[PDB]
Formats: sequence, structure tokens, C-alpha cells
Amino acid sequence: LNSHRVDPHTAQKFYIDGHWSAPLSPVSIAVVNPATEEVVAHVASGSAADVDRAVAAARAAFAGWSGTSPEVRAQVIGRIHELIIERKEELAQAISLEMGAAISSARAMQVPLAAEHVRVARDLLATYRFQTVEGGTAIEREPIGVCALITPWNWPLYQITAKVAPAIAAGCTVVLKPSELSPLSALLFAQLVHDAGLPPGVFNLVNGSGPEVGGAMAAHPDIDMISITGSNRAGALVAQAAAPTVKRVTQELGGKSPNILLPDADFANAVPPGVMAAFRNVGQSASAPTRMIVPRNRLAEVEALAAQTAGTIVVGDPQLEHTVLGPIANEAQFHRVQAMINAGICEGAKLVCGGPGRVQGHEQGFYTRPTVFSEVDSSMRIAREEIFGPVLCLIAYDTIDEAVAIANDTVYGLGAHVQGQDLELARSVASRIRAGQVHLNYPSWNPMAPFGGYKRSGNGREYGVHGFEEYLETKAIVGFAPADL
Amino acid sequence: LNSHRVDPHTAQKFYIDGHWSAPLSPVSIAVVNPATEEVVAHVASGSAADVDRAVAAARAAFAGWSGTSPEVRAQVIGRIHELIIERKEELAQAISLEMGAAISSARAMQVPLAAEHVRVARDLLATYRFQTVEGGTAIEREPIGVCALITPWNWPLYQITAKVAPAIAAGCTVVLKPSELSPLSALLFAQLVHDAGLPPGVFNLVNGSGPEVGGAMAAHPDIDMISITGSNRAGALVAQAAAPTVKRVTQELGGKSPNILLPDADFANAVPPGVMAAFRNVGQSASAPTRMIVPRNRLAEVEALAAQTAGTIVVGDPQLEHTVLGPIANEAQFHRVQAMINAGICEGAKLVCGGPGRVQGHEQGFYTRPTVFSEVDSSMRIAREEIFGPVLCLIAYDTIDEAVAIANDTVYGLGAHVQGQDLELARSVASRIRAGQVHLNYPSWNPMAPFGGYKRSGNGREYGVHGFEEYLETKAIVGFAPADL
Ligand SMILES: NC(=O)c1ccc[n+]([C@@H]2O[C@H](COP(=O)([O-])OP(=O)(O)OC[C@H]3O[C@@H](n4cnc5c(N)ncnc54)[C@H](O)[C@@H]3O)[C@@H](O)[C@H]2O)c1
Ligand SMILES: NC(=O)c1ccc[n+]([C@@H]2O[C@H](COP(=O)([O-])OP(=O)(O)OC[C@H]3O[C@@H](n4cnc5c(N)ncnc54)[C@H](O)[C@@H]3O)[C@@H](O)[C@H]2O)c1
Ligand SMILES: CCCCCCCC=O
Ligand SMILES: CCCCCCCC=O
Repeated sequence: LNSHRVDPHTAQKFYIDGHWSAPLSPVSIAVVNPATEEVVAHVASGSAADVDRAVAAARAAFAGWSGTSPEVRAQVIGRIHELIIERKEELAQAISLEMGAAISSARAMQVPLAAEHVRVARDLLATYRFQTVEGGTAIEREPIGVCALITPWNWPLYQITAKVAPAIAAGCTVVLKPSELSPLSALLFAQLVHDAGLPPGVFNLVNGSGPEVGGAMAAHPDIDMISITGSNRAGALVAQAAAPTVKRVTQELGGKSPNILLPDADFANAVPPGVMAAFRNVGQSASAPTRMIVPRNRLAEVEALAAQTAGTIVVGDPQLEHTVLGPIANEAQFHRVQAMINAGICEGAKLVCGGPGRVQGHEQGFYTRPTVFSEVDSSMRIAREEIFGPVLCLIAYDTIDEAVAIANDTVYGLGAHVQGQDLELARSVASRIRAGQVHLNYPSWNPMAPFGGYKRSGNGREYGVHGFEEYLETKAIVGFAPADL
Repeated sequence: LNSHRVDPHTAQKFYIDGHWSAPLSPVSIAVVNPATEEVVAHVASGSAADVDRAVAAARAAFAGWSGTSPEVRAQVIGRIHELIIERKEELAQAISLEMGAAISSARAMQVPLAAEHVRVARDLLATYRFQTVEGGTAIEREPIGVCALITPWNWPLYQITAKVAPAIAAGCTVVLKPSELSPLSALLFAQLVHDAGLPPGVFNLVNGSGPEVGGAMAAHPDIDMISITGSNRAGALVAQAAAPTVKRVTQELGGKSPNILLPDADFANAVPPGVMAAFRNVGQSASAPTRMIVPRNRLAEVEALAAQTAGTIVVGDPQLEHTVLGPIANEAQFHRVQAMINAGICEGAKLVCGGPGRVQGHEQGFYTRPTVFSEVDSSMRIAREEIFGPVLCLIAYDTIDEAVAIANDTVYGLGAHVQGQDLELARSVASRIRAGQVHLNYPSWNPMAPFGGYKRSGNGREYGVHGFEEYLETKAIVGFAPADL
């Protein structure tokens, strides 16, 4: 049923300097459909020499593009956005195919939320003041230059858009390494910016492994900035690789986001949305609220409510419109999550529902059972470590002060959730969570809100004007207007 | 004549948690007067265990201080500023003693410019909006937490102030490692914040080597951010040491700042100020304009003008009010500069004036001759490498387009200078220099202008509101106001 077909002519090519060119190496990367475990396509595996050709194209194109007026850059970006909306069905099918997102999920969110980043960067150029005059001193905001972008597989198009749209809008030039576990939609996206009219060399695509291609980028002497969305392990290696060239380093990494239900919350109506939030994209989301923090005298009620809403999630074939969750995105991730579930069992957590093993009736495919643990201690492995699968922890508290301490009891700080009837109280608690975003009573997504981590969830912000400013340098021209006397 | 006396009771102590405490190790660091080459004092050498006590104090004090109202924090900072102004003569004598700054220079700039950073952070709290409401989403700016500050010896008090004032104002808590080659003025500064009323643990001082104390800070699991002003070599090592904890990393590093004289400039009145600018603080300044870029058909005139103004700089005893330049700050730096001068001779540059050797008549003390090279090629070592002594390069150009290419022909981008009669033209050139600051026709210093590097001159900005925001996280509270329907 899945309708995506990889272009045979460009599958094992790179997009460099306005054209698809042969890779310098013959190594291939097979792409596996997580729903069937079959290789559905191959893509090329870049070398450092390929990353060289791409950086050279980006460098050569930077003067022309940064010299293009904001209004005109905004026109190209606008057109890119139209093309995403036009080819959205094609894009939803490739995302689903490569990382198993329920086709329903791919149409409703995987693509449209990505479109939104592009829209926001377009509208943004209409008002942004690149120069400001404070007296005799003028502040000019300029593109930082050639940028390395590395993205993960869980929200593949969306994570490419959060980086490319602002980078391009700022006047930067960009070389992107997509996840080798979700390369197909990136292939469509490169074709899309080509068709949208982006000058050769402004956007460049190279496929390959993190350590080889990503490593080359992090160390390249001609790259002015690198932005990575991925694991902490990879984030730190790129930071270390980038230090001697003193690049600007932007990192969006792991999380263990808390969901505090305050005592005055409507538990029957708030536990189900939290569970659904924790298990969105089958838990494959860094900001997912996977630690639900609730009053002890209410734990047995929320346990029942969590098993109840978990048990009604339809897990199955992503090709069906009524499937809610597809499989874990790939074999490596499947086995990691499975290990985390078994670790929780072995450390004595209560298995409210779910458990290990493939989902019954989908033995082929990385289908993982939606899992809920309760009576969870903050010291447990499943409470401290990001699992990146559908595994929700229930944690009890005896005071609101205690609930905040548990929420902050983590090396991470990417996001957080608060449920409460008294809005004043809920706000004061939110301002006490050390996290880049706190969400009150399940607000809807906001494409202008800065997104990023405190502590070990990263460095920098994406989305909206904040994300746009990550790609600008800052210049002071003192004596811009001569002084008096 | 120098009147500073180190407090014998606190010289080999650390300022931790509101008191002077014994170091955990008995290692001492001798402090040498560069003007006489005599050890004038000793200070303690911290261990990782000392950095632990200091981080613990900072952590423990962070809740109280961040919970103190901006208005009240601004009052403490205001008082710190009064005390700097009151004890300025004592502070100028300690700076001069430890790193050889001409006493005249220490009174006029070394201290007052440092006072200014403190003033700017005080006034700033009066207007800064820590919360903003964009609809149903609120942006709250919060202190990032415990901060490691590492500073150099060339502008010792001033570099401590650019970091501590904004950090404290933001609500952060701070542990500072001063340069072990300029520890005496830091000792007075710690006493000063104590007397000013800063709560125990908000500011902590530990002395010691970069690799040992600085290394401990860069790697500490409880430090949320580290800011370093120093060499590229040290900047990258701290970045690498900090990567696995994902700290915020702020770096102010080397420079090779160009000074372009455009053809319409008044060469007789512009060459002398450039030379004086290059040799301020005897060249011991990262942003100093040490590459003077001038029209070829004008080189012989600027050469003569540079020798002329160089030859009239009074180099001698910093204890004399009429001394203009003191010695290089310390023996290590003296020998480094001397090697750079000899390298320039050996690579065929023209020695317009200056040369190697101690300044005649000051054989005792690290007195270095003000040196000017001309007919300098961009590929020369003396053109590519920061020298950090009084060594000015003269470079010729045949077009304004060429002059810009030479100015940007550098791994650095900390600052830059433009001389020109047509202000429109001079502005357009300034916007073409890839540098954090460009200064037109020798404007006066601006404590609100963002200061920092493009490319390899660092990451982040100091001074004014920009520097203040380096110590704030960014939080989005989505659903702050419930939505319609
Ligand atoms: N904060 C955010 O906005 C955000 C958003 C989505 C996902 N994430 C996080 O991403 C993770 C999921 O992705 P993953 O674990 O598969 O990512 P990962 O860290 O394993 O890989 C991410 C990217 O880095 C590349 N890479 C791997 N090793 C590299 C190396 N040493 N040098 C350079 N590049 C290298 C990979 O090829 C990939 O493109 C989760 O932790 C999730 O929370 C964060
Ligand atoms: N950009 C700016 O605002 C600015 C301002 C002033 C000076 N500087 C630069 O500073 C340099 C002058 O200072 P320097 O060369 O003596 O500095 P340096 O790099 O040798 O030392 C700077 C600081 O780092 C510490 N340190 C040394 N090694 C360390 C390590 N491995 N880990 C942690 N800390 C370590 C030192 O003890 C000192 O406190 C020049 O390059 C100058 O341009 C920059
Ligand atoms: C409504 C959720 C939007 C998707 C957020 C994905 C970012 C986290 O990995
Ligand atoms: C007027 C010069 C102010 C001092 C600038 C010092 C910063 C560079 O090291």
C-alpha cells in the first residue's frame, strides 16, 4: 500500500552545488522499512572528500546568497513552503516508509509541523531589523557563514526544516547530513528546494555515517558553525571535534521530561492526554513527558487510568489510516527500548501494563508494546535514562515542593508539563522547572516558542526568531555616527 | 615607590562561601614584578578539591541569590561599583605591580573601564524584562546557575568585571580563577565584593594553574556554564573538557585586528593614533589593531609616520607618572614576543624601527622595544599570528576591494579599524570586515557595545545587555494563558 518510490537516479547521489553528483566512494547504505524489516532502498555513504566538495560549494555560494536581499530570500523560502504543501502526501509516504510513522501521523503532523518552520522563517524576514542604531554605534546582524547540519530520524523532515529554514533565511549557506536511518525524505526535500529555485550551493546534501561524514563536518576548517540534533553521545563528540576551529556549536540532545499533575487537576481528564503525550511518535521524541509525577494518594487511580488509555492505542501497520502507533523506527532502537523495559522489570518497578516482546499479531516489524511502570523511584535506571520508546514512568509525591524536586531531579531539561486547575499555581510551578519549555494543561504546539534544553539537553534554541538568531553573528560599528565637539 | 602591600593573612587563602579559607594543598605560586623581575608575593595553588569546595558554596548560595529581586541585586552591584571607585588607587597600584601597567595607564583606564562594566550591569536591571507575554506563551529569562570564570593577566580587573558583574546581575553564582600571573588585584577585588555586601557563596575565588584549577572547573558536573578569556590553546581545551557535561561555553580568544586606512584618510593625523592603538598596554591586548592596511603609493609616508610616533613613546618605570609603556607583563610573554620579532626579521620583513633586545637603559625588567615592520606579506608569520606585544605590521594594497580581502585574510575576527574621510564609504567597508567590532576614525570606548569574536576569536558576547544575556537561560511557558473556544 505505501506508495513511495525512491528515485533510482538520485538514490545514491549527493546534492552538491545545484546538481546530483556521484559519491567519491562506492559504499552503500541499505534502508530498512521498520514495519516489515525489508531493505527498501540504498543510498550512498559519503567520505571526507565528499564533505569537502559540499563545503566548497557552500563557501562559493555564500557571497551571492548573503548578498541577496531579505525580501528576495523570503520569496525563495516562501516557494519552498508552497512545494512542501503541494508534495505533502509524497513526503508523508516516504517518512512512514523509512521510520515507520503511522501514515495518519505523517500527514497530520510529521509534514505540517515541518511546513510551519519554513512559514515562520519566511514571515520573519518581513520585520527583522538587521541593523540598529543606538547613537554613534550601530549593531548589524550578519549570517555566520557555512553551516553543518546533522539531524536524527524520529521527526526527519521536521528536524531538517527547523535548521535549514532559519539558516537559509539568515543568509547562511548549508551542508546537511540527514540520519542514515531516514534518508529517503531528505532525498525528496533536496529535490524540493531545487525545484523551489534555491541557488546552487546554498543547500547541500550528503549521506553517510555520523562518525565519518558528521566527523568530517565537525572538524572542517571552512565550516563556521555546526548544529546537531541527536544523542548526547554524538552531541559531545561533535563539540569536541569542533573545539579547535572554535565553531559555533548548537545542540539539541536528550530529555526526560516530567509531567506534574498538581493535586487540583482533573485526574480522569488529565492522565489520558499525558499518556498519549508520552507515547506520541511511539515515544520516539526527546521532549516527550515520560515521567508522570502525581500525588501518592492518587497513584492507584492514575495507574488504572494509564493502563486504560494505553490499552486502547491501536498499534499496527502504518499503511492503515486507523493505525495510531507504528513500529519502533529501526532494529537498533527496538533492541535498546527492549533492554530498558527489561531493566525496569529487573530493578523492581511495577509493570502496570505493556512489557517486553513484539506486539502480538505483528511479529514481523519492530512493533513494541506501550509500557507503563509505576511505584517508580527516581534512582531507577528507567527514571534517569531516556528510553526513546513508549515507556511511561509513574512517580509519587507527598508535597508540591517534593514534586518540583523530582521534576528537576535529572541531568536533562528539554521540556516539561504541568496539569492544574488553579492557573496561578500552575504558572508558579512552571517557572520552577529548569527546562526550556513548560506546557500548561496541554496547550497546542507553538512554532514561535523557543525550543531547547537547560543543563544537558543542549545549547542554543530553535524555532521562531530565537532559532533564526542562532545563525547570525553580532557586529558593533562604534563611531558609526561621529560624536559631539 | 609602588605602594601596594599584599594582605599577608589572605595572600595564600581562597575566598569561598563568604570567608577566606586555607587551601587544601600547600603549593604556592610566586608573583613576579615584571619591572624588576623580583618575586613580590606568593599566592596559593588550588587543587580539584578546592574547586569542589567553591562549586559547593556557589551551588548552595544559588537559590537565595537568584531568589533575590532584581532591584535588590542591583543595590549590591551598585555598592560594589562605589567601592571600586573608592579603592581605585589601591587597585591601580596592584595591577601595575603584578603585570607592569604604567601607573598612569592603571589609573586612567585599567580601573575606570572595569568600573564601567559594573555600572552598566547595575543600570541594566532597572529596565530588563525577565518575563514577556506573546499571547498564551510567556518567555521567562532565568539565571543559568553556577558559572566558572577564567580570566587573563593583561586587563586583569577589567576582565574580571566583564564576567562577574553581568553574571551576578543575572542571578548567577560564580567561581573565578584569576590569572596566576595577575592574582594580586583579584585578591583586592574579592575583599571588595565582601565589603560591598555580597551574600556568602555568590562569588568565590580560587587561585592556581589553568590546567589544574581551570581543568577541574571545565569538567565539573555541577557547573552549568564556563566563560574563559584567554588563548586559543586554552579556549579549545576548556571547550573539549566541558563537552561531556554540555555546559554553556563562552570564549574570548585571540585576534589580529586590521586597521584599514582608506585612500581619502588624513594620513598624517591617522597613522599616529593607529600606532598608539596598536601599542596600547604595550601591545598586550587581543583587539589591538596590529595590522595597518594602507595604499601602496602611501606606504613610505606611513612608514615614516609610524617610526616617528613609535620613537616618541616613553618606555620605562611604571612607577613614574610620565611613563607611557611599562614592561611586557611577565618573563614567558617577554620571550614569546622576542621570538616573534626575530621571526619577522628572518622572514624578510622590513624593520622600520624597534627590534629585539631589552630597551636600552632598562636592562632589568621585561622592557620590550616598540617594533614596526613594513613591506609585510599576509603569508608571513608576524602577519598571521597574534604576538601580544608592541609589534605593528604595515601591509600595502592596490584597491579598496583588496584591502578588505587582506583584512579578512585571517583565522581571527575580534575587532577591526577603519580610517576614512567619506563616512558613507567607511561604513560600507566596516560592514564588510568579519569582526565583532569595527571602529571608525578612532571612536571612544563604548561599554554597551557587544564585544566578541567572529570565526576563531571566540563564541558569545560580553559587555552591556548582550553580555548579560550570556548568563540567562530561555524558557517558554506555552499555555501560559489558555486559548479560545
Ligand atoms: N532536542 C531536540 O529538539 C531533539 C529533537 C529530536 C530528537 N532529539 C534526540 O535525538 C535522539 C534520537 O536520535 P538518535 O539517538 O538516533 O541520534 P544519534 O545521536 O545517534 O544521531 C544523530 C545524528 O548524528 C549523527 N552522528 C552519529 N554519531 C556521530 C558522530 N560521532 N559525529 C557526528 N555525527 C554523528 C547521526 O548520523 C545522526 O545524523 C534522542 O535522544 C532524541 O531525544 C532531540
Ligand atoms: N577576546 C577578548 O575579550 C580578550 C580580552 C583579553 C585578552 N584576550 C586574549 O588572552 C590572551 C592573553 O592571555 P594568555 O595568553 O596569558 O592566556 P592563556 O590562554 O594562557 O590563559 C588564560 C586563562 O586560562 C587559564 N588556563 C591556562 N590553561 C588552561 C587550561 N588548559 N584549562 C583551563 N584554564 C587554563 C590560565 O590560568 C588563565 O587564567 C591573548 O590571546 C589575548 O588576546 C582576549
Ligand atoms: C506536538 C509535538 C511536536 C513534535 C515535537 C518533536 C520534538 C522532540 O523531539
Ligand atoms: C580602549 C581599549 C579598552 C580595552 C580593551 C581590552 C580588550 C582586549 O583585550
